[PDB]
Amino acid sequence: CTLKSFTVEKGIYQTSNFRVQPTESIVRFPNITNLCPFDEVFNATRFASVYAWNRKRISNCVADYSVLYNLAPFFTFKCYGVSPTKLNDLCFTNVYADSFVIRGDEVRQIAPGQTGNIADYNYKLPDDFTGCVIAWNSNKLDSKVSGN
Amino acid sequence: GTGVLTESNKKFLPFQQFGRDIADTTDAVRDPQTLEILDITPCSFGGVSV
Amino acid sequence: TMSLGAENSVAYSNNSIAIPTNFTISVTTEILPVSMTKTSVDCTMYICGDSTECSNLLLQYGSFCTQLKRALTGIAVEQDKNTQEVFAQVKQIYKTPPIKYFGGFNFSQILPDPSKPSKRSPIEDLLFNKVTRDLICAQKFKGLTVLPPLLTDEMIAQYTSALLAGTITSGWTFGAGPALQIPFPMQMAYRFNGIGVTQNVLYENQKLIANQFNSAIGKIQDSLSSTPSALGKLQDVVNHNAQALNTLVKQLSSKFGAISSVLNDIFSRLDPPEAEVQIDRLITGRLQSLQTYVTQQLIRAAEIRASANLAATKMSECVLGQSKRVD
Amino acid sequence: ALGKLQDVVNHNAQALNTLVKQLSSKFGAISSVLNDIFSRLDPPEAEVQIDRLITGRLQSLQTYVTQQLIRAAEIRASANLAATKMSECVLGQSKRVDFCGKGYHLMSFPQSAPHGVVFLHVTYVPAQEKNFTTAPAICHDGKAHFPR
Amino acid sequence: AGCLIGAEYVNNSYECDIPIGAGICASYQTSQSIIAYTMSLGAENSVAYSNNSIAIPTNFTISVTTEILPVSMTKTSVDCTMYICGD
Amino acid sequence: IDRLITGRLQSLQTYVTQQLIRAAEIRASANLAATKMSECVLGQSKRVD
Amino acid sequence: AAAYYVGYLQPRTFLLKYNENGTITDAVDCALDPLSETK
Amino acid sequence: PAYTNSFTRGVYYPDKVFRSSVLHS
Ligand SMILES: *[C@@H]1O[C@H](CO)[C@@H](O)[C@H](O)[C@H]1NC(C)=O
Ligand SMILES: *[C@@H]1O[C@H](CO)[C@@H](O)[C@H](O)[C@H]1NC(C)=O
Ligand SMILES: *[C@@H]1O[C@H](CO)[C@@H](O)[C@H](O)[C@H]1NC(C)=O
Ligand SMILES: *[C@@H]1O[C@H](CO)[C@@H](O)[C@H](O)[C@H]1NC(C)=O
Ligand SMILES: *[C@@H]1O[C@H](CO)[C@@H](O)[C@H](O)[C@H]1NC(C)=O
Ligand SMILES: *[C@@H]1O[C@H](CO)[C@@H](O)[C@H](O)[C@H]1NC(C)=O
Ligand SMILES: *[C@@H]1O[C@H](CO)[C@@H](O)[C@H](O)[C@H]1NC(C)=O
Ligand SMILES: *[C@@H]1O[C@H](CO)[C@@H](O)[C@H](O)[C@H]1NC(C)=O
Ligand SMILES: *[C@@H]1O[C@H](CO)[C@@H](O)[C@H](O)[C@H]1NC(C)=O
Repeated sequence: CTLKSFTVEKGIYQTSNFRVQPTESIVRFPNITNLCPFDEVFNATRFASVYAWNRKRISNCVADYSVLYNLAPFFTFKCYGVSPTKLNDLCFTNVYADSFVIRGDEVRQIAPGQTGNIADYNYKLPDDFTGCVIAWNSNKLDSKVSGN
Repeated sequence: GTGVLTESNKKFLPFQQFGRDIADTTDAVRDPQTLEILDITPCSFGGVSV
Repeated sequence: TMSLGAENSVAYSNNSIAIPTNFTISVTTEILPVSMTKTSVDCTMYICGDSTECSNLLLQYGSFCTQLKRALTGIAVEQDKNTQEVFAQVKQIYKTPPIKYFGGFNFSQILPDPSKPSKRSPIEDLLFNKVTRDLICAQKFKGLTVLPPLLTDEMIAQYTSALLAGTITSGWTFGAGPALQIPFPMQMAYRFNGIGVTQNVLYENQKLIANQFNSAIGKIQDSLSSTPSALGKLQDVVNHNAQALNTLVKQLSSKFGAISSVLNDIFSRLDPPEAEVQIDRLITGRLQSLQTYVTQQLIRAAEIRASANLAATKMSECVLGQSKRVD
Repeated sequence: ALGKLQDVVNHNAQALNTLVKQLSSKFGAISSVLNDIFSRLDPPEAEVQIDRLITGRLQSLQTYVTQQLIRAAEIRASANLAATKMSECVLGQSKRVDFCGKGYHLMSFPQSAPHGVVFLHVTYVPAQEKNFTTAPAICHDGKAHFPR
Repeated sequence: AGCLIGAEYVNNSYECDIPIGAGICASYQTSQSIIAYTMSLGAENSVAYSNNSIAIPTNFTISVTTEILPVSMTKTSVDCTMYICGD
Repeated sequence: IDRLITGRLQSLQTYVTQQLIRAAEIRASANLAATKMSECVLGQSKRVD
Repeated sequence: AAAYYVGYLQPRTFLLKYNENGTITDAVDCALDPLSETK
Repeated sequence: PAYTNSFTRGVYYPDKVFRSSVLHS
């Protein structure tokens, strides 16, 4: 098969390599049980501005990406560096959560390598980012007849 | 780009603005406002041997 | 249809033999390349033309620049060693005595002349006068530099003069051990004994042999000029190096599928997300072109190393002695 | 003394070390570890991210093979020269100057060496020379006598 | 060949130790410091050539020299799958 | 189509490189054969083996 | 006493020789005769 | 009508780039 012929001459021929395939599967995840709090960075009211954006550290917990999908206008859930799925098996080191106020379209500018108006003066992502940017277009909360 | 700007003696034509050579690289440009032919040449460079 | 040669028919017979009654001393010329132009490339400047993003992106392609630099340094050291083993074979620089009477033989064409400040012979000057902004500066501004050889032309001329002095004054004794002086007619008698001819043939026809040698030297000096292809084997490698440098420079003007061969316009017109995918193709293409240049230079350096080994063998056998090897 | 063998030994060792170190390079990808790319990104993006690594490693391996071919050609030339020297100095007495040593070749002795061979060339170097007055020939009774 | 900064140029002529280029060689000689000098091609020996004099050796010294020659190279064999992406 | 063009150009370059290596080897063999011709047919060489 | 020589152009390749003064002196049609293709 | 041979005429400067001692195509 390797010589592409039916008549093999006298000699020694190398064909392929042998490998002992596995038979089990080990995980050995840490002993952490408490979940990560995703209600103080998503359900919290009165988010800060774009320039003075807050930053909360999430650590020593398990991040179950199931309560995140709770709002109906949950679009623009684009992940940079990873995939939207296959996140319930990765064991990261640190997770940060920020908040901004996009005017009406600057959500497309929050991405590695994208420019615009609010793209280099308030919050910039380099071309090494690993995360998921998400906006839910909150309009009924931070709006009134008297204007905000 | 980078390069040393020196006064060149290469006479150009009234419609020419850039300048090439055998190596197909820029080596002479015409100044926009004050018409004068320059000579673009890279800075000094080489190899450091110890 | 090309003719292989004249149609001859040797009159073979069981009882006939052809013994020569005369002879003609002939001098032949053989050209052999020894070294090349030791070149060195600038990896960061050739692939990236005064661009910081390209320089930061090239570092992720592994240590290929180190491989290319080591290959070029090895080629340069190999060419230097070839020149050293071809020319620098003796450990003593001999000098021609003031009296230049060697029995009738006139070595004025091979021996160096003090009038020329280059200390070269009339034959060496003719050879140097036939083997030849500008191009060497336009290619230098793209990373292609040319390192000068270790042994200059004056040192090679002094080595050649020392070899000639040792061959004329001592013969073949200065290659084995100490230089033992010997009259040139006796040296020629020994050379004739080396090919079966007795000494009387030379000692009775010394003037004729000297005249034939002088005429052959003059004919060689004349034939070195007005020749379509005389120093062909050196011009071959010169043109090979020239064409290699020319194509390596012209490969920068290629697009390799990108929008343009220039980097500033791509960086100023496109966004980094697409600028990376637009510039990585150019980087890979220039790297592949430089790798092809390096491997072609390696093949050419192996060729020149073989030629230099042959030249050193010839210098050790034909010059430092009398070899019985035919042709 | 044993520089010509250590030269090729170190050349091969450095070639192997460089071929191993080329695996650490990313070739523009997000990571040199392919398992991380398979575990983080989706297959549609994992394939595009791994094609670059595969192409880079294949190009490095082809460059290594070409360099090994050139070095093997050089070693073959050196081995042909060594076999010629063996057959002409050990199996006989060659008159080629500066081939079986520096001087008049008498005999040679081959010695084994790691990835090479060492010849012990025995030569004949004259010494303690003295100057005399020579003559081409002599004649006693009107007939020139030449040295036989 | 360029410009050497850190070594003084002496007017003597020794054997080449560290090749620099254009006939310039460097060495660590003497107050030890790195010096630059034009390499010497060897000692100058003027053979006394005469049309009636010959030099015949009256003795000899048997010399045994050495010559190193590479013969074989290490035989390698790469595994494509294990090198490109193992497991 | 740029990918196919680059791949086929790289294939042709590899072929030319292998052909150059084989041509250098055959040139060395031909020089050896010519030397053997000149030293064994056009004369009698005392070179052992 | 007037006469013009109206001609027609077409996509062709030409090898132009630039003088040291910056003017064109000669040119090769690159497709007329085999010698032009060789040049 | 009449016809006339164009004896190597009709060559113009293709671009606005200066070149000296260069055989460009
Ligand atoms: C979100 O906040 C609102 C207002 O405080 C509260 O009524 C609701 O229960 C919260 N939801 C979650 C999931 O915490
Ligand atoms: C631009 O203005 C300067 C200042 O008067 C003048 O010398 C120059 O000729 C102007 N440029 C052009 C193209 O007229
Ligand atoms: C040489 O000998 C052969 C056989 O003995 C004979 O046929 C031939 O004629 C001879 N040659 C001459 C020139 O006579
Ligand atoms: C050999 O030839 C030379 C030149 O052709 C001539 O001068 C000489 O007399 C010849 N020797 C003879 C005929 O013995
Ligand atoms: C040697 O030849 C040159 C030119 O051919 C001549 O000038 C010179 O006088 C000759 N030597 C002798 C000793 O006659
Ligand atoms: C030859 O050797 C002797 C003694 O070794 C020495 O005196 C003499 O100068 C040398 N040269 C000549 C030409 O005799
Ligand atoms: C032999 O050499 C001596 C000394 O150099 C010289 O005087 C003499 O003229 C030479 N013989 C001939 C025939 O030139
Ligand atoms: C030759 O040289 C050797 C070693 O130098 C010495 O032992 C021997 O006596 C010398 N023979 C003569 C005749 O000088
Ligand atoms: C180029 O210019 C020089 C002086 O600048 C002149 O001597 C020469 O004739 C010119 N070449 C031409 C017009 O072809």
